[PDB]
Amino acid sequence: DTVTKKGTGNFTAHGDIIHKTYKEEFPNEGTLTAFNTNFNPNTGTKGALEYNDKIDFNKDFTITVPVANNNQGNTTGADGWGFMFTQGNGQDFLNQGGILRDKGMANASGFKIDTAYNNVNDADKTNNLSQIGAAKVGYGTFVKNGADGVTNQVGQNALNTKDKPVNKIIYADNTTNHLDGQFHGQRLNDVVLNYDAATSTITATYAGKTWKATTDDLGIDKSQKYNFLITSSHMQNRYSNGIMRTNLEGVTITTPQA
Ligand SMILES: [Ca+2]
Repeated sequence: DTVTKKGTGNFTAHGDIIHKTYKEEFPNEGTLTAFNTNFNPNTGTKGALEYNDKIDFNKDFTITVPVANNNQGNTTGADGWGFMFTQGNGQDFLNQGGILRDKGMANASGFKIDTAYNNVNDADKTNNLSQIGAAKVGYGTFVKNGADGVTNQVGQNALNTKDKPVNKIIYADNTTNHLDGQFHGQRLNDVVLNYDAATSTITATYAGKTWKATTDDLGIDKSQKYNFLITSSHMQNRYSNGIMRTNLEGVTITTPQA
């Protein structure tokens, strides 16, 4: 027996979050939740949706987040998506930062869809990223912030892909054929974080690619309850819209009942 809560009213907003419909671009969707709309190239912008219930890493879970990326090159667009687990909260994230850059909240960890060429970790041509500038190309990976806040790449590269680089994600294209069957990252697509307590492993699925990390890789203490944040950010000194969207009705947190 499992239970599923959906986003809708089970998330609290922190920082640069608005909820509105996009009837021209997403006519089948209802109210979408948008990060980074509050343009300011002085400061950049960030936001986090904090799940109102705790995550228990002694029990299985599956978290599904529909995301739609900015149709924007990796030097001008948003940093990406940080699916963070932390004993800290959204307020801390606004004050200390997240998992999408080189430094954020101490001990925060989780899965990132990195959609920006901005940091030394982005520099890894073998594993992560070799197309820079106009390319709507990024990469996925688990990351852990250390005790010092520094973000490290952890866990496995993508399983059984032939892509080069192995962690590559083409996070957007200009397609008008949204229901091609091909992956179109600017449309809504599920990120699935499956956690198997028996193997202490989170599997992340996005764009038909799979990553895994253990709780040990993420520095997660299974005895402690964690908060779950969906985060995005857009750098200072980026003159673009870096708008990153989710459908909070499509956000599902499934756990065993006990
Ligand atoms: Ca990056």
